[PDB]
Amino acid sequence: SQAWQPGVAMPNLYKMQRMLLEKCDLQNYGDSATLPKGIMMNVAKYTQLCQYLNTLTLAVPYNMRVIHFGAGSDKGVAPGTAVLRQWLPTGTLLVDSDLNDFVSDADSTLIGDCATVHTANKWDLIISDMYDPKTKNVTKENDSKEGFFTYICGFIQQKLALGGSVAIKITEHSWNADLYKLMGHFAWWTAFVTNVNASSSEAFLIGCNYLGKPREQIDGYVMHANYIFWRNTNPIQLSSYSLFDMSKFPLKLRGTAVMSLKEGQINDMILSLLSKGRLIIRENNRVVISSDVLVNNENL
Amino acid sequence: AFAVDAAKAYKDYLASGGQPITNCVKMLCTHTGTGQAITVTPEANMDQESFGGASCCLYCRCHIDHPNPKGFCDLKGKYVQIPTTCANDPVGFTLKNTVCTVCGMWKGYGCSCDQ
Ligand SMILES: C[S@@+](CC[C@H](N)C(=O)[O-])C[C@H]1O[C@@H](n2cnc3c(N)ncnc32)[C@H](O)[C@@H]1O
Ligand SMILES: Cn1c(=O)c2ncn([C@@H]3CN(C(=O)CCN)C[C@H]3O)c2n(C)c1=O
Ligand SMILES: [Cl-]
Ligand code: NA
Ligand code: NA
Ligand SMILES: [Zn+2]
Ligand SMILES: [Zn+2]
Repeated sequence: SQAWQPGVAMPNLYKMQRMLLEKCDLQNYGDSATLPKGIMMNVAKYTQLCQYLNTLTLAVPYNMRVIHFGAGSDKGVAPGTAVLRQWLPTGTLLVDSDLNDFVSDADSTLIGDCATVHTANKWDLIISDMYDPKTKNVTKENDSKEGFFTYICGFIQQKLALGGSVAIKITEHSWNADLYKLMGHFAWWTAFVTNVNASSSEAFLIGCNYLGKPREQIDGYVMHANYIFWRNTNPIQLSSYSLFDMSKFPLKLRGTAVMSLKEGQINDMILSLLSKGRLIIRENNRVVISSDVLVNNENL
Repeated sequence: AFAVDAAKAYKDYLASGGQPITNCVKMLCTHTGTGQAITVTPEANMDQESFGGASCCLYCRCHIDHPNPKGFCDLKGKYVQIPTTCANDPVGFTLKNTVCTVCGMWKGYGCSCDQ
């Protein structure tokens, strides 16, 4: 029955194992889903991701702030940003970013390495599709990766509002142990595989409702091995079925409450509310962003 | 007095038989929407496709300034409904056609204010 879902989430029992990392071997490797006429893979992928996020307890405040890293494509456009903007309530502030230039429907776009990106304010939802194809090297050992994953872990800890949520793209080889460890700082987490891309080891690591502190201690090396074990032993049938039913697609504007609050003020009743998707904790000032520019004169 | 004319250049390129701009971002939607031309969310009806606006704007896609004196874009950040019969060239379509300021449909592809 999973073929009518948008995708498949890691079952809890696989999260509780203590497996060793193996090579990922997917039964349907190389197969592809049949997409609706004229629909791009990345539109379908992000649609299913949002369809799955609709089933979680996302905080959706008035004046929501969403940032999207890795948003450009080799086409020079931003398919994923367009799906996010369709999903999110009208008026949602949406910022996107990528290493290379691209045209986008986001409210503001920053071009450059993600490490050059700085923002004054906190965010309610962080999406990343950052990915480097050169990390995929089947002839070398598969160790935790740094690069943009180091930036993402810092960005989450420093700039994600309590109660906010993340979805970060990983693969067999594109992954980071501290990011998994940080999943334990959310009230709930999973690894979600879109049905259109089920033939790939790609998944979105989703953290639902950020708590600012560990709820549970996760060894990220072990958990990635658990993830690959699950994938290795649970074939997922490619399916695009969920793309044909968009009647319930929009994220419900829950009008979730926003409060400023200080570390001493986060009691268990507050943490209760954060965990249920009922509260966002951050300033509600103006949203200001920037990207660092390195200055050089090459003349001589 | 010199000013590049991209709109005219694309029209002439198309006339000469050039391939229309591709990788316009087509959205999944119900196709039971209002049918208006340019909207904050996909509104295609049964006879339209909905596209992300920026990807269908000649000026956005060519990295050139917009005609508006303030540089503002009509399409960026919105969704543009394109008749399915014309969706092989969304950029051509939005350039050549104009939106009724009263009903919001495309003049000639939904606007009945003139009847
Ligand atoms: C899987 S593709 C993204 C496709 C895009 N999300 C879409 O909607 O079609 C991965 C992207 O991540 C970007 N990327 C990789 N490393 C990065 C880094 N260190 N900083 C910023 N962007 C990076 C690449 O430029 C590339 O466009
Ligand atoms: C990221 N990724 C995968 O996920 C994947 N899954 C299966 N396979 C292939 C099938 N294989 C066999 O049949 C081995 C017989 N000795 C092993 C692989 O060549 C994959 N490959 C190549 C890959 O790069
Ligand atoms: Cl663990
Ligand atoms: Na959220
Ligand atoms: Na990989
Ligand atoms: Zn434009
Ligand atoms: Zn009219």
